[PDB]
Amino acid sequence: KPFVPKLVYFEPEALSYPLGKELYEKFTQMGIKIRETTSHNQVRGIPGETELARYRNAKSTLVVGVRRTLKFDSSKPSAEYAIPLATGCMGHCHYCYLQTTLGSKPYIRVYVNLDDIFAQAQKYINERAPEITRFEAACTSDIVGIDHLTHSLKKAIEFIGATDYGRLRFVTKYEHVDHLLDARHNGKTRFRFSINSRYVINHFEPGTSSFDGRLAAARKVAGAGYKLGFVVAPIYRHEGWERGYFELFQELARQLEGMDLSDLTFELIQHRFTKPAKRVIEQRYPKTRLDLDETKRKYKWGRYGIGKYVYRDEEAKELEDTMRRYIEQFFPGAYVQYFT
Ligand SMILES: C[C@@]1(Cc2cn([C@H]3C[C@H](O)[C@@H](CO)O3)c(=O)[nH]c2=O)CN([C@H]2C[C@H](O)[C@@H](CO)O2)C(=O)NC1=O
Ligand SMILES: C[Se@@+](CC[C@H](N)C(=O)O)C[C@H]1O[C@@H](n2cnc3c(N)ncnc32)[C@H](O)[C@@H]1O
Ligand code: SF4
Repeated sequence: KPFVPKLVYFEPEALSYPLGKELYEKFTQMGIKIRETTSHNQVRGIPGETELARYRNAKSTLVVGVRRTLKFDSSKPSAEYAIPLATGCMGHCHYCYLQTTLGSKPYIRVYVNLDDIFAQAQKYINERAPEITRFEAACTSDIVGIDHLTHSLKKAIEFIGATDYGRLRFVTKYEHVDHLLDARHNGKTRFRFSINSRYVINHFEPGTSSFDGRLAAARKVAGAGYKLGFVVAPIYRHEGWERGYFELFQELARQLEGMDLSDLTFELIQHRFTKPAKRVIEQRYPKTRLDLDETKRKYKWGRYGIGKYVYRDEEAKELEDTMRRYIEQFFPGAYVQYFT
């Protein structure tokens, strides 16, 4: 069940890097169909005679390229910067914000020029030191879910672990963490899992690991000394959400029974969606029960980007207050980093 692509593209230039060569050798040996692409920013001939088909097939397609944009995006509130190791995901979460963010590039891209990327990360760390600089590695991908193929995240973990002022963090819905358990993280990596109510997981998170799988993985990473965290997102006011999210934290507490949870973090994100995201979702997941009724939402206008629908302030406050109380009840001492 670990992700393996059905189609792989290589940029010619990727072959000049160790990871490029390694991946080319691996995938040719596996007998996977391999193609050449002139830029990972434009891949041709992904199969499908319809949009939804090419979309589905794109999500089983890997592209091995070189990161040419070495300026890092901001990644608040998670981190100062997004470290670009991969883009895209094999998951099919109905609400996924990547459907607008990566609308046109739904294939999984991994970058092979780690030397360049880690060098630039160090430059950012240097520019702010002795202030701590955090990097988010899962801004635009499930980096953990694909990493068994590349070990790029493992390399990033060990790179950051060697710095004084750098810290790393990422979040996943995948359980395939075994190759990361012996990484020399040096306590500078927060390993997070996305969790949610039974309703949201069962109806909206196909193609991801089960809740039990995520928690089995969470026990493994805490066992290996990683700082642990959870991202409760998207917080979605389904019928019976109040008891739905109560049952989440109750089951969470039961699944972490007898563990050191002295440095446990929670991050809380309410469901959000853009106007372009709606009609996109409607034809990528035509039978979803996801509610995208804008009349049940308030519009938050954009600053540098486009705006989005979130819950009205009072309903958003109810969610925040309720999650905080459950976290206080079941995980005393645990730190809620933000609600948004
Ligand atoms: C995993 C994330 C990473 C992240 C992504 N992003 C970007 C990536 C993408 O371009 C966009 C999607 O709205 O959000 C961001 O600005 N800040 C982040 O912290 C996900 N997010 C989302 C939530 C919201 O859409 C946006 C800002 O809160 O980031 C978050 O707040 N916490 C995280 O830890
Ligand atoms: C883009 Se997700 C990338 C990392 C990894 N593949 C993962 O799924 O955890 C980052 C987080 O944001 C949430 N999230 C995704 N879409 C939305 C959304 N529309 N509203 C509100 N939240 C949304 C997801 O549940 C994740 O907790
Ligand atoms: S696992 Fe994360 S990035 Fe992948 S489809 Fe789901 S929400 Fe989107």
